Amino acid sequence: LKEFEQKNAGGVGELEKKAEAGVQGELAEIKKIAEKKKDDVVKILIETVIKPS
Amino acid sequence: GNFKSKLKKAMLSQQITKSTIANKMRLKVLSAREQSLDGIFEETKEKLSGIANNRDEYKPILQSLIVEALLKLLEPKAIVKALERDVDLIESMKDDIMREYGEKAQRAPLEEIVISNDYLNKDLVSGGVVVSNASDKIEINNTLEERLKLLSEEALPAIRLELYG
Amino acid sequence: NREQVFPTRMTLGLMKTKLKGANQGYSLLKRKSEALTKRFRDITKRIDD
Amino acid sequence: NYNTVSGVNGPLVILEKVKFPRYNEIVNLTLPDGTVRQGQVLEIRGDRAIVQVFEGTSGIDVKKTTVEFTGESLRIPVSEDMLGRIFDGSGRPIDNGPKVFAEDYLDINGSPINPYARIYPEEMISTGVSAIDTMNSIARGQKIPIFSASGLPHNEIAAQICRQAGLVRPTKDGHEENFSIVFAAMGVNLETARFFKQDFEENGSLERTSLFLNLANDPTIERIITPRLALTTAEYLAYQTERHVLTILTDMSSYADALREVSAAREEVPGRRGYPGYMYTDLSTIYERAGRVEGRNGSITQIPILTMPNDDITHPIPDLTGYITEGQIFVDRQLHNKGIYPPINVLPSLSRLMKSAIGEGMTRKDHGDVSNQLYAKYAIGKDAAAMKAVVGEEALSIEDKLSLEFLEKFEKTFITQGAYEDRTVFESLDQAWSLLRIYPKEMLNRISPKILDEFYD
Amino acid sequence: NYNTVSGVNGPLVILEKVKFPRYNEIVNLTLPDGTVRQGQVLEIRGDRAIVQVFEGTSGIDVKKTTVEFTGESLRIPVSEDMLGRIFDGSGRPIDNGPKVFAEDYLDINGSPINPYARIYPEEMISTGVSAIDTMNSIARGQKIPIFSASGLPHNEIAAQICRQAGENFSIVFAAMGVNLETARFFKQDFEENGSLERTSLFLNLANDPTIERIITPRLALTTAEYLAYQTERHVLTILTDMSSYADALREVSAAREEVPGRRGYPGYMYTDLSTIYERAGRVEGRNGSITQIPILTMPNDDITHPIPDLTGYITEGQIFVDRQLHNKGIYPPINVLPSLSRLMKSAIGEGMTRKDHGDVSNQLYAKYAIGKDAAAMKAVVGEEALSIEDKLSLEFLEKFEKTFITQGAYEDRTVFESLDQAWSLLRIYPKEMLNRISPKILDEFYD
Amino acid sequence: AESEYGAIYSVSGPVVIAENMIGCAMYELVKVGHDNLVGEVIRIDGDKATIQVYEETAGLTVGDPVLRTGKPLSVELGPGLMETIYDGIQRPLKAIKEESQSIYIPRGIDTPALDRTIKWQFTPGKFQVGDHISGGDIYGSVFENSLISSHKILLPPRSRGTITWIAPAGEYTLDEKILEVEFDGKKSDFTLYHTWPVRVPRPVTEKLSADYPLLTGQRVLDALFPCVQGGTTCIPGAFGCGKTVISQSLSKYSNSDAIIYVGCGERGNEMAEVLMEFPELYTEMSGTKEPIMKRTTLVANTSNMPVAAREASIYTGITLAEYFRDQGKNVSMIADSSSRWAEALREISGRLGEMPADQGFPAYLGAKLASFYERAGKAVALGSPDRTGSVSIVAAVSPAGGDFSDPVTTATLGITQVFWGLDKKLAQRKHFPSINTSVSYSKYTNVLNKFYDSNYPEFPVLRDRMKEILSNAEELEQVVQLVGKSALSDSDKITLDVATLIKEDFLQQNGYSTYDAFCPIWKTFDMMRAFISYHDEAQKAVANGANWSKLADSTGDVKHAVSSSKFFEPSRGEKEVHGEFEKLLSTMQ
Amino acid sequence: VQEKKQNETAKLDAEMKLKRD
Repeated sequence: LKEFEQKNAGGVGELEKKAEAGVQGELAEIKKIAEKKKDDVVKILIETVIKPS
Repeated sequence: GNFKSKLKKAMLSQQITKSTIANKMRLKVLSAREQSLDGIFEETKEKLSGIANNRDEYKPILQSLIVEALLKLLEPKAIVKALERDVDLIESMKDDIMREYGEKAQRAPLEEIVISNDYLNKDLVSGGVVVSNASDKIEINNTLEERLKLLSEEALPAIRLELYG
Repeated sequence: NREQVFPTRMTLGLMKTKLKGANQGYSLLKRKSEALTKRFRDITKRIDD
Repeated sequence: NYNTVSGVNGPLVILEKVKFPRYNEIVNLTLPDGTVRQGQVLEIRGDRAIVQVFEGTSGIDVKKTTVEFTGESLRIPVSEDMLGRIFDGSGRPIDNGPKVFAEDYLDINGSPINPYARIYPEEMISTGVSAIDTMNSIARGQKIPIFSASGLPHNEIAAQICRQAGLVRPTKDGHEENFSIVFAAMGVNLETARFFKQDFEENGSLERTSLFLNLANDPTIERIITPRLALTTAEYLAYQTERHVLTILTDMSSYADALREVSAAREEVPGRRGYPGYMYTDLSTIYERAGRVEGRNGSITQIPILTMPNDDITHPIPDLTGYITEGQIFVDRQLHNKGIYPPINVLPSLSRLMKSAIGEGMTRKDHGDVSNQLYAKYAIGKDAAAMKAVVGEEALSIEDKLSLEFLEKFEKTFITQGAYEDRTVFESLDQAWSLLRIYPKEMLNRISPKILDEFYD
Repeated sequence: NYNTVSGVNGPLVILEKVKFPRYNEIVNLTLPDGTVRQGQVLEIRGDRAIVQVFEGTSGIDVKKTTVEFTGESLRIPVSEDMLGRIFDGSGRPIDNGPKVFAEDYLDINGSPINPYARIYPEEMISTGVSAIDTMNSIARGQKIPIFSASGLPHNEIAAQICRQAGENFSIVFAAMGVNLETARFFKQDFEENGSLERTSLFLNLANDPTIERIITPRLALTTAEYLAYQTERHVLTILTDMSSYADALREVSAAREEVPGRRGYPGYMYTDLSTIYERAGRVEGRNGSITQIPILTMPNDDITHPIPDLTGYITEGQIFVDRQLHNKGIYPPINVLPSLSRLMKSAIGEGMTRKDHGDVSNQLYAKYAIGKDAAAMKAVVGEEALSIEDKLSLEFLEKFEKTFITQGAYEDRTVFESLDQAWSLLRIYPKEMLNRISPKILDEFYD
Repeated sequence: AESEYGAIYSVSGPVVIAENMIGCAMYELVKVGHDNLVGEVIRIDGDKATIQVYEETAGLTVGDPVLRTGKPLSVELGPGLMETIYDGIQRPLKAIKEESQSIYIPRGIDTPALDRTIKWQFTPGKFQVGDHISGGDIYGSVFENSLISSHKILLPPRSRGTITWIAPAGEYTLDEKILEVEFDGKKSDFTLYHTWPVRVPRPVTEKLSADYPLLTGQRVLDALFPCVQGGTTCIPGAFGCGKTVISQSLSKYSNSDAIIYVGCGERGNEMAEVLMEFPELYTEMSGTKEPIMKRTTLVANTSNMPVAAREASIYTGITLAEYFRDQGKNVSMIADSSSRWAEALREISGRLGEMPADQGFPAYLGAKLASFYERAGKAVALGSPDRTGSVSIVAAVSPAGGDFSDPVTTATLGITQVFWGLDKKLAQRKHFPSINTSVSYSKYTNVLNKFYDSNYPEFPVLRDRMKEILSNAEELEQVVQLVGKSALSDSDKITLDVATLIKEDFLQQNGYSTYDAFCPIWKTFDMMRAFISYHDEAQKAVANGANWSKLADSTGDVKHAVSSSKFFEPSRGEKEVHGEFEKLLSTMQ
Repeated sequence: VQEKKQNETAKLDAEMKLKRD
């Protein structure tokens, strides 16, 4: 039971570790893809907001 | 028996906490992509608020926008709400605006352009003039923030198709 | 037949339930009559014997 | 912004000064206290226009209120990435998840299927319960109603069903794209919704499915309109995204009372027992969202759930879904109150697509015959239960005692499945042949010779 | 006041260009036939007014009728000199006497009882019948509803109850469209008792307008309220033929073209019924007790009608009269199944009646229920009375029906006599046959 | 949108339409006429509006004026609210009776919701002046009664900024301002009394699943349908079912900290007898004694009083309880008659001209009753304190004759989280309190079992077994009635005697009896375990080849002992009874 | 009753039209 408690605690540490580990790549790729076309998005939004409807 | 049952319980708590962390991480990733998109939209609002600070290029644009608002209004008398600093700017283009209103729609000529006594907040409007009817039953905000917010609805598909493929 | 002038809707449920239940009771009494008939028949042949 | 509101009576209000208004148009009502309450237009005229505020007109001064006209009807933000995010009755966030970037926007009303383009049920669908996917088999493109009762954990059954729905096609040797599940809640209790989210997030199916929950404290419009929106959600993953989908509706009775308040919103004299006469068409635009499409790989299947009023099958709900839907899954109050597992009465349990969801290549060759044999064993077992309750156990005959053991077993074992437990179809056929093995080879007249020679071992 | 009217729909009248109109006010109108009558304003809207006639709008010309409005609500002349005399449906003396001197003048609508000033009566008043004071305990200050059928002798039973009942207890009666024969029989009984001098009522008969009788009940109610709040004596209020009152109120609501419910009753009737039950209750500091005991006839001998349903749901407990036992030939037909009293709680036990009271009551209910099921079994099955339990249950039920149920109308028995008679009647069943009886109750009467 | 005087253009019954009221808001409170009668404005049409008075319209006339407000109807919440009997507007009944100095309730009578004439000891020890605090945060506490430390006074909702003045501690009243809040809206004074709308219950932080069970005190009620603290349970029934003594005994055995009850369309004699029995039942708990009226609150809406004052009063009760849940305390709200609120609502929606359903009920009334039962729950209140809380909603419909066709029950079925049925068969047969065998069920039974996982089985998992025994005994008796005592087996005889025993030794509870007044959870579990033991042992003995008759004539003491196993003086003598029973079971052989 | 409400509403509409005229 105590060993199961140790495996559950180490399981918690490994849980936070693995959870934080997979949170790296996607956020970086998305941040890059967004920081690429960010300016063009700003310009397109500016072109759309002032449009003479 | 007791050990197998306890092992089942512990494996259950670990697997459930694991799935909870999986959903929380996926939601966190979607929240990151959403925060990035909201960042691009914030930069868009900043670039628009900064681009609206140029009156020289926005002159014909403000005239065309007020003329368009008048074309969508079709009311005999119009009421224009603008910033305290842009009151003179809107008043100076009033002749070309009324002429353009009469020329664009001859079925609905523009009699007069009234300047509201209520000045716009410097934060709310980065420039322009808002045309509305006399009864104020219908109102159109030509502000950059509202216009970009309205454009973003149909812009979402094109931007999402462009960035993520 | 039998008709009651004043009815609610709960009374309809009580009558319907009593009807189905008396039907099942009828089936039970019928099968019981079949078995009792067979038994009395065997007891009859045994009585002549 | 429009302060042009003429008057406010109840949840619906009328407002003058309207030009070129549409039907079912959205409007945003800013109250005198500054509160923002969303609303939808109920009707439109040449003079004024009638809308309905979901938050109600209570505490809203007609003098100081403002109304911003959206100018559009009910719409949905369809996406292939929409799956995994939680929403509310208005389509807004609930579990504080993220905002889905929409691939395409569509109308919530949708469109009916063309007559020549409709495709019948072919592939089998595994329900996962021992009493569900086995007795009455279910397939994609079939309408299977689920009749629950008062005090019946239809929520837990729905959760077990959602847990077993993901594994519905593991044996298919479509694997890359996970089957989409759609949960729509209308008028649900707080405990049930909380348990729903807890179990959904715990099973891990919360990520691969979609959930829209409208509780009882929430307005009726949310719970009623939740269904059409979820329907559009299932529609987007079929005709466009082309993926296998499964639809599930919970507490259709609350959606019926909500539809009753919504129908009374037109101030029309209600029909029999306080229900709209157009309810046939109201359900006809609902259950018609299920089927297989010709030329499209993605199919959408729906299995709704409804509580029969006052434990009565004469109920307008049951009578409406009866002739419409194909087959019905009821609930026995006796089996639920006896402290046993899932209480689906074997007599009442039926499915019309059961012909296409079983057999070799579909489910199993031991499926239909043994299903009928087990059902006959339970039925004759009940008849023997009544007969033994009459003359006693000393009068028990061959088939009578055989049916007694078969009934006791089928009731305490076959009927018993589990709370979160999902057993494979193979486990069902094996447990069936093994439990029916208690009787001899000639004790079952419901079995075929070829089957008996190629199965029993 | 306005002598000019707009239109007339039935008994309801509507005038235009009227000023200073009062809703629910007393109005005196003089018609074209020279006849003067009293009426009550139903509503007032804008420059127009709507008033109703209590005596009927028949035989009146729109031009020749003049309506004098007091501008204030209805105020009745409550007096202490009304004892032994009689008044009509409009309040006028029908006793061929003159107009008595009024002690005070107030509303006939009565007054709302304060939340903290109310008092819960535990008082025990002997009913006199073996099947009444025992089964449903008769208590002064409580409210017991009475539902009867057509052709049922409810008037005879009520009269025998008021007669074998009687500081004495004053009785105030309220008639709404009461029958001529009913009034004749009630007069015969009240005169036969000799308590008629100590009683008073407002009489609106069937030959007379029943629409003005709705105020008559309210008048008698204000009389009971004034009797309780001033005279400080035991008071019992009674509304006779309340079914006609409900039909009339339904007629008034139907003439209003408002939202009708079941049996044509009004939508706000939820409060209206309360006004019939608000004629009861005591106050803090008052030695007197006012208890309303209305009686009405359920339509088509069905308690499923809105009338008996509301009367049963509002008031606590109801006294039922079975048509079968009345057609049997036995005395008073109280059905132990449907009949109940919520005042039988505090009125039982030691210090009130006896320690064997509640136990014998519950045991009586169990014996009646078992006997009823035994009757259903005796009907469905053979005459062998379904084994043992059902035989003793049916025998005891029939015995209790031929003895305990019928105590007689002209006979006045105490609670002790009924308890002893029940003690002799429960000897047929075993001591262990009573599941409602405790250890002390089983050892109570071994005599 | 204020400063406007209205005028009544129409008067019909209690409802009245008035114009020039445009300076008000829809669904707002208003004082009408020169007598300042209380009324509630609802509908609005054009320049005119439709209002419904909450008082008697008798005596009124045309030409009466109207006063606008700009805010809805509400009630006051704060210190001194406990041990008070008020009217439907949360206005004190005794104070109005003393003020009027009469036996009749004056109309338009104004008295404060809280007593400004009552002295109280106000404290400041909770947050320093100049320190940051928010709505829901406790600003101190005061002693309202001799028993409870009740009602720590908390800063009202939607309040944030810098704390300015602290006019505490000391001795003051509830009508005095003890604090001042300096925010972006400059200075805002703060008193011990916080005004809040009755229709909207008090808001918390977040809702959570309740793991804390609530004791019914009765056997079958706490057994059949399991229920926890802050749940929604229905205990429907008519008058004369012994619901009064049951409600009293349940309120006495209630595990809730606070209680707020609002009678709607109920009798006054019941309220008087309740307030009388409250002091008669002195709580001799730990320290000295104290009346039951101290920890219980009474709100009186009479049936003879305004119908519009019934249901709304109930919603006020739910708001009160919601406030006690905002104060971080476990509470339960009990109602007298729900059907009175439904019939009054029938008068409302019925007179409103909206197309209604059967039984006079409204079509949207479902969402209304839903909001009525969904307003409560188990959650931690607002504020830094993070005080957990539980708010229970106890509702009883009054179906006529015991029919399941009740529209009240029909609408209440698709909402309530717990439903305890009362069988008309068991009630009219002069049997102890009625419970339907198959109908009674609880959806919270799984969560309650999860909470019973710590308290272990007997009879958490034995409830499914007892359900099996009772349901099978029902299926057996259904045939037995159509069969008789002639043809039956041994297991059948054991099952019938088991049904009779389960009836006599378990479900039966007498509230009038001193010994049977209530039973403990462990005591009922002991009787149920005793029954399960005698039954399982009888079933085992039947498989050993023993007959029914000899076994029945063998032990006559075991039945009388298994039947008396319901406390009767809990919980100390539990293990001993378990020992005597187990010893008898082992001595049976 | 619903027909009565509809007719009364139609009378309201007629009154509104009359006011407009």
